[PDB]
Amino acid sequence: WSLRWRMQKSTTIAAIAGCSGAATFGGLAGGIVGCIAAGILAILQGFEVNWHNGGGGDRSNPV
Amino acid sequence: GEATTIWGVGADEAIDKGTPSKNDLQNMSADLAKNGFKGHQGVACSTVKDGNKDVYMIKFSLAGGSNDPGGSPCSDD
Repeated sequence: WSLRWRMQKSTTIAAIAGCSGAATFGGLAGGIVGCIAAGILAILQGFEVNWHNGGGGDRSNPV
Repeated sequence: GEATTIWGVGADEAIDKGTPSKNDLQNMSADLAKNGFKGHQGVACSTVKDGNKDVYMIKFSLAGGSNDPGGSPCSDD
């Protein structure tokens, strides 16, 4: 399984709130990057029901 | 900071009854966060794949607005 991605819009805006449980997997040092990874992970897990049974939607996660 | 939420706007490409292991989901997640977003606000277009099969399309949005950006999913098949 893999995620093929491209940045549609890239910025240098670092104004992102901190979070609880910043990810430490895949060599992440927690922090803001870990907050983003934990957010992506939750969204991917949520979408499993939609590839299993079809459908779309908008899913969110605190970052 | 200003951004407090990340959003995923998705649509199904193909039905796939399989499920990626935690190890795979973590690798997907870390790659995008570290090499795509790079700790900054932005928009990513993506496709979840199961081997060579294109399964799901997701537009990932990280912006100042905490509100649902809506719009359409975008992909990277």
